[PDB]
Amino acid sequence: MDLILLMLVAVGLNIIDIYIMIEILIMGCTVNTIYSASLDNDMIGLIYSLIQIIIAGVESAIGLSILVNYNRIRNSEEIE
Amino acid sequence: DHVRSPNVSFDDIDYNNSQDLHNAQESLLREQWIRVSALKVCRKALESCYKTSGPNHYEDCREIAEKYLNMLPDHRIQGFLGYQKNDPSK
Amino acid sequence: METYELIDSDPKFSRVVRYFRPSDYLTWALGTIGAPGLMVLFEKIEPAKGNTFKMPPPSIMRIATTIGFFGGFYYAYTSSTKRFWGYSENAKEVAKDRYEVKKALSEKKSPYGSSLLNPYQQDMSARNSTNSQLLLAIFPWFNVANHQSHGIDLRKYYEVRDGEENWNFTLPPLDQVKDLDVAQYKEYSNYP
Amino acid sequence: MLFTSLLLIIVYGSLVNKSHLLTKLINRLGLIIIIYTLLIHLNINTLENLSIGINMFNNLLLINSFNNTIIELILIICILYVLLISFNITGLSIIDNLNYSKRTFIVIVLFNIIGLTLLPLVNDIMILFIIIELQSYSLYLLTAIFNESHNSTKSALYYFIVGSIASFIILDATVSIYDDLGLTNIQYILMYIDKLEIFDLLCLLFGLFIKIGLAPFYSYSITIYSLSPTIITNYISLMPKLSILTLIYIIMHYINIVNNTDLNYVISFLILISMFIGSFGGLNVIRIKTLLAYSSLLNVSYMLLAILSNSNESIIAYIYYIIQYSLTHINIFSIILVISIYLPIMNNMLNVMITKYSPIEYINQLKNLFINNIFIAIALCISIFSLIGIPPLTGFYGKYLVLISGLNNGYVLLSIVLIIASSISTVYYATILKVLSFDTLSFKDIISNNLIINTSPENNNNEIKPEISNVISYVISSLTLIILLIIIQYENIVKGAYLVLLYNWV
Amino acid sequence: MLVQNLIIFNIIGIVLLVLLNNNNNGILNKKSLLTIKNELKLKQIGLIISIINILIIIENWIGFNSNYYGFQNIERFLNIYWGIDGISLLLVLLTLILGPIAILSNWKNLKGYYTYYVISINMLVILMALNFICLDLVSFYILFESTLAPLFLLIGIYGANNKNKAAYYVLIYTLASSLFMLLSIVIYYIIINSTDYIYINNIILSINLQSLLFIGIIIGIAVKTPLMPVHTWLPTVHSESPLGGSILLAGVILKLAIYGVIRLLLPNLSEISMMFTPIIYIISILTLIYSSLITLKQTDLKVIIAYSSISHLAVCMIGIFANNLIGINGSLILCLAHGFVSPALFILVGGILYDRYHNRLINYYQGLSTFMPIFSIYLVVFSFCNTGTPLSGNFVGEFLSITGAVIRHPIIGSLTAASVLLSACYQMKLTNRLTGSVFSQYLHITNDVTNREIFLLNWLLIPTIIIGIYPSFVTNILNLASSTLIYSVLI
Amino acid sequence: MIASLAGWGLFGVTVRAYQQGIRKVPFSYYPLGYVYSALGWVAFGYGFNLWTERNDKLLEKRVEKLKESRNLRLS
Ligand SMILES: CCCCCCCCCCCC(=O)OC[C@H](COP(=O)(O)OCC[N+](C)(C)C)OC(=O)CCCCCCCCCCC
Ligand SMILES: CCCCCCCCCCCC(=O)OC[C@H](COP(=O)(O)OCC[N+](C)(C)C)OC(=O)CCCCCCCCCCC
Ligand SMILES: CCCCCCCCCCCC(=O)OC[C@H](COP(=O)(O)OCC[N+](C)(C)C)OC(=O)CCCCCCCCCCC
Repeated sequence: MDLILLMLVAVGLNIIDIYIMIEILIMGCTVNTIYSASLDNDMIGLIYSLIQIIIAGVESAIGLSILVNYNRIRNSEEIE
Repeated sequence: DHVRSPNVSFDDIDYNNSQDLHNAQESLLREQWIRVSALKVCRKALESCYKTSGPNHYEDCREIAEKYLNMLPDHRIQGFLGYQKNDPSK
Repeated sequence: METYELIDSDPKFSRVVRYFRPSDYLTWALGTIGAPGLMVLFEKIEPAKGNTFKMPPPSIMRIATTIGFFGGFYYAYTSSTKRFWGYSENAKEVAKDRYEVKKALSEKKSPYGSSLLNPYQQDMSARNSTNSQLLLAIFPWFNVANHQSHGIDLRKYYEVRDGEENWNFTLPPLDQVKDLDVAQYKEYSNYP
Repeated sequence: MLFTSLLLIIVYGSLVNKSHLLTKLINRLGLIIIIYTLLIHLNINTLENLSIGINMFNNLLLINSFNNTIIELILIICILYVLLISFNITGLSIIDNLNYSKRTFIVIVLFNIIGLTLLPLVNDIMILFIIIELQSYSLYLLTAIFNESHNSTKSALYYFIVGSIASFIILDATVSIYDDLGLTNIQYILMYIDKLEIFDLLCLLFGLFIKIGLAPFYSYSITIYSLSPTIITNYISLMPKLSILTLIYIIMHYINIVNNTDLNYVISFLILISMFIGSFGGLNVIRIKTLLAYSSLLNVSYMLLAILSNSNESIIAYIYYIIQYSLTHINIFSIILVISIYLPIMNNMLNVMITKYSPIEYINQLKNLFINNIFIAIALCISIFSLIGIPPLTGFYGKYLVLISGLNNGYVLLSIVLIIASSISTVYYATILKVLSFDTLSFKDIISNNLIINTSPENNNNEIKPEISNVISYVISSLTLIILLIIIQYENIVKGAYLVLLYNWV
Repeated sequence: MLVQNLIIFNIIGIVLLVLLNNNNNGILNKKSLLTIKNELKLKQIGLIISIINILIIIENWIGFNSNYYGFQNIERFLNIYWGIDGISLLLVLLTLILGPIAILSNWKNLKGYYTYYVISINMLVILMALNFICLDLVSFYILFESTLAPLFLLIGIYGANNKNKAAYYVLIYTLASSLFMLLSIVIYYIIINSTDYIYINNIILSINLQSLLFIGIIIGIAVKTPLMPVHTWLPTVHSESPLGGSILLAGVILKLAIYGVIRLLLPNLSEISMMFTPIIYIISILTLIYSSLITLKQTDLKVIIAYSSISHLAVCMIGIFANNLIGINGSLILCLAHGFVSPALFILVGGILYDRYHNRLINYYQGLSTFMPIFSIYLVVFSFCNTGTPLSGNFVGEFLSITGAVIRHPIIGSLTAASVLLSACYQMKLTNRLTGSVFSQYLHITNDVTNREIFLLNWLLIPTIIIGIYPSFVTNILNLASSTLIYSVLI
Repeated sequence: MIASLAGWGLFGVTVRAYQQGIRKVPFSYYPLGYVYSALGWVAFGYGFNLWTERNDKLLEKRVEKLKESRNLRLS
């Protein structure tokens, strides 16, 4: 089903909706790592997952900062 | 002065020795230029006879005419690439 | 390939500083005064604003000296390290190193020093700081721990070389040297 | 030395007062830091010892003579870039003061050099993801360093989204590898190089292919490069390829152990497609930076053929090409940052809006450079002639060496297409040379006083007043003669590349 | 000595000329002495360097031995081994001789920037001269392609109305094809690990791999010596390039492609050259017949001479692929004779008429033998030489090339004899029209040939008739060199 | 070996001479400039020859091993 690229129908029509899809996409990677690590009883996989959660947070903050300044750049008359 | 030809054959040398291989090519070139020089001499003998004989040129110049038409196909420059790169025995 | 004797695959930080040659201090001094000079040299090359030479403000010269103070030390630290690894001239250090170790084994103390770090922590520390000077141009990392993975065979400090027997040091068998792996696992095979 | 000095620059910059002279002086502090880094690096790191390959920091980082070559190259090219922001590129206060309006510019650049230099050394999938983010995050910030600009911010937003998807693909490949084997260290994975799905390493490459702008992903790179300020485009269009292409070469070195043909066909499909777009794309373009964006894609296509072939001659082809292409790229962009002083000024039709971010934006703004400055026009001509591949410049030896590596491994189809694609691309390199010179003899005697350079004040009227600053002129001249006169020392340089090893040994 | 003296002096000369002209640029307007008389001092220094280049080679011509087989004057400079043999020596002599003549032809007919033109002309001549004296395929290719950078700029800067089309033609035609010659050079470096001439002459390759390398190399050659159907660049470039660029592009650049056969095809790819020789004859005979017929319908004066260049070069390729000494010696003498007659015509057509009336259309010129008699004597004299009249050096080249063609292949090689008739059709029609009927009603009476333009003509005609009357000057150098190119095993 | 640094220095003179044209100044401007650009490249030229001589020593030793490996292959 997803070979027809169904996930494109599931992503909204705003720049903020793309940002969320990136997080939900990466969330799948971390859940996959936690799954393998627990079955193998391997904590190295859990170190990887902890890094992925922390790195996925820094990516969100930078992306939102760019989006925020993108928004105020239009609303930059400020001649009052 | 009159340099002597380095009489050398492709069949006795190693082509890895590019100094000797050069002589085998230079020796095969020089002998061929002799045959043309031999040929040009023989043709001169034919020309005197025909001019001197006149009507009898068919008789007094019989074997020279025969020999000249025999040496003509092979008394020409042929290079060395033919014999260097081919093996008649095989 | 210029190869010499491997004094220490992971030289300790305090050892590396104590082994600076006078020339190493010169490099540290040159690096310290080079960075403020390079700022001046650029201004002589090209003024920052305008068209005429203007001495940079003193505040820039103080931060420039600090930046060149670490850079000079880092260059000094890496050059001193090559000698330990054997990549450079280390005959002078080899005798100096051998004198300290032969003295150390003689007092039955460990050559490597006593350590707060347990067996796993000692070996883990060695992994981080071994060959860490290769990226010392990018970020700093020093061997500040008394571990035991130095890439040498302590047997080689028993044989006497030229000019050493005069030291008259007595070396006990390694089995009686305090704080060594060959002298710790006497009661249990997994506890030192 | 890099990391320690970065903290000092971070703190110091946040203390002193916001001014252009202090901002420009701090940029000259970073130029020292990068220089100091190179002296410490070259001191401890040697080709003769790093030949075997040395593990560092609990095997997370592995360094050998192939990686070590690029770290020094990256440091060198980062010196030539910082010279732009640290000195005058024109000397006209209006145009130049843009480079000094930002105090965190040099800090972010120093952040990236740490990111760039560590990426080729990675040896763990856990640190591969961390380092690739450190480099990726630094580029987005540098793209948006001029936060007032509408196009710059729009580009960083486009850059962040594409890179985020690119990083997710990279992260997902590593997770899949960990799922199969449970191992994170790359050396431990090599023990199971025959037991794992080799296409999961290809999914890793598909993420690194996005970040170098390879077709079909080329669309965003062309848009990004044609919107950022020319000083920014000069950095973000070259540096990522220096450190990612080195990483791609190593990953392909491990991949060719099992010599899977299906992997090579897909990559050949992308290399073949990219040459087509890299050549036919630039035929119909007006913006110079869009032109150099298509030019960049074509050269990356050539450099992948050397990577894809991956033999003993592929190290030589890649090591030489990546060096000459960087110097050519710096030389061309440095000239474009200078020749903006010869632009005319209105006293109309087509309403072309120019900004202080890209004063030179269109190819026909290079018009009559043969008249305004003949010496620098030839330098741009020599640089473009290298990109064309006219011998005996540096560019010819790059294509000649790449062809050897390509054909020696049986890539006949790609070798012919690259030679077709090179000739097609010569059309749009020739247009730059057509604009530079072809209308010289009609314009030879013209009354020109409306140039931007004619708004410079007259100092004395007795002393000689050079038109171009000192440092930028010396860099342009040096790299133009190195490009032109490589034939003199070519044999030594190539024999200096035979020694760069990646586990060849014996 | 040779190459080292030939490069170092020319580099010194180029630097000297640049220093003198660009000194006064500065920040102030300059009215110096070197600009006076249209850069006359700077043009003179350019003309002297062309004469001195000839003196360098003659210093080494004296040492040349005609009875030694093998490269002489071998030296290594820039990690490249150079050298001279019989064939290469004469082509070098032709290339440097056209140096002063190319510069002298453009003495006062450029709108400006004479220093740039003088530097480029001496640069192109040196690059082409050095192309005959290298000893590896890679260095051959380097010099074979480096001439594009000045030639493309020179034609674009100094060209005629369509200079942009002409510039875009020489750059792309001669690069998109010579890149195919790079592929076959690369493959030689992959299997043999060397591209040196001598090393690769002794190796035999598989007859499949011989066919690939030949196809690659002959693609790069069929464009430089324009063979149909890839000749479309030459007529366009000739009609638009500067007059000096036409003398080099016709005098020398075409002959680099015949020399390409001598080094790159016959010695090392000898077995596959025999196979392609029937095909080469088909392409060249059709080039000979079609180029002659196409010329009959042309209108531009300088195009008409351009196509006459293609017909002769087809005959040169016909002779050189004949496997005998007669064809090879004839082809090389024709290249030398065409190297003087072809530039002479462009002077007559694009250098004497075009500098007076500035129009190349044939319709405006007729009856020129009335008020320009000295022009019509040389046009008549050079018309005959261009068509193989027995006393010129072209007849010796064409007769031998035709003779060698029949020897190699009696049936189809005999069609080369159509060169004698067709060359007289388009050429004599052009001359008969120019110097016939009443003087044209569209032109105005002006000066006849000036003293400079007589000097150019006399010294392109004098070498032509010496080679015609006594061609053994060329032959005594060629014979031992040209005899190493023949492949035949007779038993 | 001085002649090798002589050539490198003369390349240093060319770059400063080529810098003058780009700046559009008389070629006699600031004669001390040619000394600095000359000495800069002699420093580079000095190091460059050290690097190439170092390459010769390394390449001779590597080829010693490569020749042996080929003989094992050619058995
Ligand atoms: C051991 C050898 C070291 C040599 C010196 C190196 C540092 C250069 C600084 C000299 C002092 C200076 O900058 O002097 C100033 C001069 C002249 O400047 P100008 O253009 O006339 O400006 C106008 C001057 N007014 C104000 C008088 C009008 O600048 C130069 O000529 C710079 C030369 C370029 C740097 C050469 C470095 C080559 C790098 C090669 C390695 C890859
Ligand atoms: C034997 C090989 C040696 C290497 C030569 C390298 C060329 C660099 C010369 C720079 C000198 C300069 O920029 O000077 C400019 C000079 C002379 O200009 P002008 O008419 O006097 O000035 C004009 C302005 N005025 C009159 C108002 C003052 O023109 C040249 O450049 C011509 C030669 C180079 C053109 C083609 C370059 C292609 C490079 C690639 C070749 C493979
Ligand atoms: C306006 C001007 C237009 C142009 C005019 C032409 C100028 C010619 C200058 C002559 C100089 C000369 O003679 O150089 C001679 C010197 C030293 O030669 P050597 O000691 O024998 O070294 C060995 C040389 N082999 C192999 C010939 C024997 O080599 C050089 O410095 C080389 C020039 C530098 C090229 C760039 C490579 C180095 C940087 C690497 C980064 C990729």
